[PDB]
Amino acid sequence: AGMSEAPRAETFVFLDLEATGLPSVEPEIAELSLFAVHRSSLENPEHGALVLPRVLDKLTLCMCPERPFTAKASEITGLSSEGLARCRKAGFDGAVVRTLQAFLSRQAGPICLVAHNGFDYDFPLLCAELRRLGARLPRDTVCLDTLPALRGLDRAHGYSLGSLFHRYFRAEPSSAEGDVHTLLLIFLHRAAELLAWADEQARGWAHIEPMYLP
Amino acid sequence: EAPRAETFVFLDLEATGLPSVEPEIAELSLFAVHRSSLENPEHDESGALVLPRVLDKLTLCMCPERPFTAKASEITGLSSEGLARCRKAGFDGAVVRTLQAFLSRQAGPICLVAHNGFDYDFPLLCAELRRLGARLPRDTVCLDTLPALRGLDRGYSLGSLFHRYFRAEPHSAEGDVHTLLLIFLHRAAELLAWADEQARGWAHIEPMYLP
Repeated sequence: AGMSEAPRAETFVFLDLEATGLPSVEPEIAELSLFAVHRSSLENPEHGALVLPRVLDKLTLCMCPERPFTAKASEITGLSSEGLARCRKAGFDGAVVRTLQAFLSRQAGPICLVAHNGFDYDFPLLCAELRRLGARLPRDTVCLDTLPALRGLDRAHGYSLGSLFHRYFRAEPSSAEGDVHTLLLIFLHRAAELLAWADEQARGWAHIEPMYLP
Repeated sequence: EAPRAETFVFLDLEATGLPSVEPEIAELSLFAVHRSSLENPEHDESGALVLPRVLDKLTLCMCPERPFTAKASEITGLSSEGLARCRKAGFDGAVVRTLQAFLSRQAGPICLVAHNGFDYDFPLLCAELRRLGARLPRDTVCLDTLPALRGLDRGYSLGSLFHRYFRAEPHSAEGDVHTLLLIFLHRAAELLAWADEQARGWAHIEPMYLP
């Protein structure tokens, strides 16, 4: 009875970013991974173990950031400016924006972006990078941050990808892509709850504010 | 004296049947690897081969217009019901724009690499792009690892090649590309040489069939 203003999403795009540091540094995306999943699949998880949906769109891109990585970031991401320049990856540009948009256009909309801790990091950062270029996402795309959502669902009935995974699956996880890979499994495990939360609480992408301006 | 390939784009297609039924792509996967990563395999702390850290990937699912061959649906895990249920449209402009932008992200010339590309992946890919007047960068060349390996050697499925080369495996477009890449990494210098000498230009690839 209590419908939200937020349009109901038909595709869930799980995503993760590997960046150059924390907000105070005006970090940049060095790597991004998108897993596009149709609502169907989240409503009928596959297996006797839980497995990724068979029908899945994936997009992983590497870029060379304009500014340096902090030592800790290269360390935890295995990524560095030399490595990215050696492979001739340009920085977040028009090419990247077109690939993102073409890819998103392959999804039945509206789209709900799903990132862990998205509200405080991935979303504003993605938002900053796109803003520099004036790029827009499909209208009525919405956002779900599984971190506040899962804490909410649990206070109703810690929260790093690692603990979450160990607690839900008795152990070991497996990179922007691996991180999206393990976020999806976590989601699949509380699928029914996360879907309802997204329907009732997803934030409009228009409400997301760029981490910083160019 | 033409510049050799700078990026090697490894790909695989999951389709609906053998060429005679005029198969359609249902899942396509692309791994873009810069030449320097092939020239320099990276290793595990254990010393085991690993994929290059810097890798671009694209996996797209599509619903074919015509039916799946039973065998095809079985080995691939894909079905018309499934693709339709997820609203995955057929090979269209959105697929083309996605591929072109993705490839525009790679330092060229590009060398497409597929196992059995010559008899299957290339011509099939070519047919579905042709249908839309789509084309790929004109300096794109192609490498088919089936004749290349059989060539270098003189069982050849991806599976038995993997067994023979590492011992063990992991169907899935992405899965197959992943194992093709480790396999290529295992004989990189031989295959890089083979590619520089015998890769064929994309423009001389023919559509498997017209609609």
